Amino acid sequence: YEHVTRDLNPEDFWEIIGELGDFGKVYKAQNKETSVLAAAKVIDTKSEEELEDYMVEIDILASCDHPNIVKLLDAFYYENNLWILIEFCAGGAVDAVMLELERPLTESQIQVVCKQTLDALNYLHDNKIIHRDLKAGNILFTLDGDIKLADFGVSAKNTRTIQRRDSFIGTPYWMAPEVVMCETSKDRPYDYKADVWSLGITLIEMAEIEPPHHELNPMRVLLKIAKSEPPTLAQPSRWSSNFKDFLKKCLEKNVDARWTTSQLLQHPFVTVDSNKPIRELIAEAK
Amino acid sequence: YEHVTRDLNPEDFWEIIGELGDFGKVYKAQNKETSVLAAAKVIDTKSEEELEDYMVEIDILASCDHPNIVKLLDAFYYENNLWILIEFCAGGAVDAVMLELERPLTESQIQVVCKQTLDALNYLHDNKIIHRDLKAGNILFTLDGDIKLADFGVSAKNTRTIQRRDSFIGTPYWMAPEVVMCETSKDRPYDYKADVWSLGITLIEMAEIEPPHHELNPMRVLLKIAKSEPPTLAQPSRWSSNFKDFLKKCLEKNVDARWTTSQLLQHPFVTVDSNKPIRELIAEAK
Ligand SMILES: N#CCC1C=CC(=Nc2nc(Nc3cc(C4CC4)[nH]n3)c3ccccc3n2)C=C1
Ligand SMILES: N#CCC1C=CC(=Nc2nc(Nc3cc(C4CC4)[nH]n3)c3ccccc3n2)C=C1
Repeated sequence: YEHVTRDLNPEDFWEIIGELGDFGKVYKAQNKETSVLAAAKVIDTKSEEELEDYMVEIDILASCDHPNIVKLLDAFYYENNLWILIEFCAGGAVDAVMLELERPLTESQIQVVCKQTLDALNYLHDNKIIHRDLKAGNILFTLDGDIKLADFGVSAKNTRTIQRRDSFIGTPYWMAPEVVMCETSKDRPYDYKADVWSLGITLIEMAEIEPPHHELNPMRVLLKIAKSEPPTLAQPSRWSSNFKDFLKKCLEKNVDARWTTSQLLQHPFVTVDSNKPIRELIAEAK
Repeated sequence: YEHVTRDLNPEDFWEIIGELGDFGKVYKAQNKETSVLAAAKVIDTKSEEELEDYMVEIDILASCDHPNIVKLLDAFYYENNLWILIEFCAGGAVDAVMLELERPLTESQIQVVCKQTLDALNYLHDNKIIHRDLKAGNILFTLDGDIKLADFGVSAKNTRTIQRRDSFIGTPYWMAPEVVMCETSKDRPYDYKADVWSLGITLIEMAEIEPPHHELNPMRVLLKIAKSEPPTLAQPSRWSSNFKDFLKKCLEKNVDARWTTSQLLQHPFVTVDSNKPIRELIAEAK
């Protein structure tokens, strides 16, 4: 494939140091030549037709070039495994930090994570990518107090389908005006706004350690989302009006009324320019 | 591929009788064993990566089972050509008939074609397929006075992307309510309604031989669609109120207000059950 190496043993290039987490396990790896650190996802594939299922993820990582999105370092197919090697963020996932410290982020910490996460998302949406699995477990801290967005395992990339859709020959007398005007679902915000709702839930998850409805039987959670008004902060006196106002723009069930990442970047809750609160957080867990 | 034969010469199975039309030419073919007739599209492919571009078309033909959609009879890859063999409709395309007779269809003929075309489209939409190139040139007459819809060269099939989208693991606390409720763009009517607008233009094309804006420089046509109110019949006294009312439900620039195929099937303009007018038309061109 475009970005996947064949016929080579990944362990002739990358040395497994340990496990980071657990369709496989994720390892801490170290380049045998350069000492550069990596997370190595090792995905067990039965056949080669399965590689097609993991290729959109790999293409997204390979195609993205943003400070707050993790980079692809290498990928290998070898002895029925797909190895994906991804840049290493030494601070760990936001949710893992909250559980180790046994406390949520403070509001000033949430603003930094929110602001940088929004930058990542805005870039994705601009490039016709929907993340589709945003949560605190997929926001990773660097040693320098910045964040990177990760895990594009179920992301959608609409660039090739937009390319195929904008393609025609001969005079299109029968073309619908919404297709003429580039107002199909691929170019419209509608489907990208699913990420904006998830940002909102991630903000509450960072404010309260666990996401809304964490106490319910898992079988009830989808029903609860459908039935209920959007969630709010449990202890709203703890939080600024700008935090709560930001949330209301994300956690809006009317998708048309819900804000885009572009609109959200102008909100005073993300008008910050220092990661000092995150540097203080990662130093405390060290 | 799933539906494409390799290593076999298509002309050891199918005999070319002549040309029907002109990325290639379309031939009239005859099965050497069974005498069954076929249209043979022979598409020149440079490499094998090009087959991927023609596979959605082939899969649609192979997967559809409807009286008013043309069936796949065979496909072959041989000596750098993709052969697609499609069931034969002995009456030709609706637009070719109008040009040979030098006249449009009558309203009773349009109702039959409309009613059967709508049945085909409704089936497609139910099965998550957008045709994307509906026009009189892709509606074919059978010897019995029925129609079949053809040419899925630029169709979209959203079944595998809906399958991939409905797929998740673990508890989805971060899932947007529109994703919970199955109100993403794949399940919503919005993008399928592009076909409904094109049905409307095809109806006018059948009423007047050529589609709206046929007299303009081709470079102006997309602009004209964007700028103008929806087209109407040029000589509206010639046509019933049910024809004109049907058109208004199709040719509606507000996509939400525009009717679905399902709604259109209940309209009195398509409440017919005899193809006698088309039998009279094809007999006249013979
Ligand atoms: N799948 C997926 C995302 C993910 C996120 C975090 C994770 N565990 C984990 N991940 C990391 N760091 C990490 C993970 C990645 C890459 C997203 C796999 N890049 N950096 C650390 C770093 C330091 C201590 C502990 C860590 N644990 C394992 C997998
Ligand atoms: N591409 C594409 C659609 C198309 C539609 C019509 C066409 N020409 C054509 N097509 C047909 N018939 C036909 C074409 C097909 C099949 C859609 C290619 N099935 N039957 C006839 C039949 C009798 C006299 C003349 C005909 N001419 C050639 C191609």
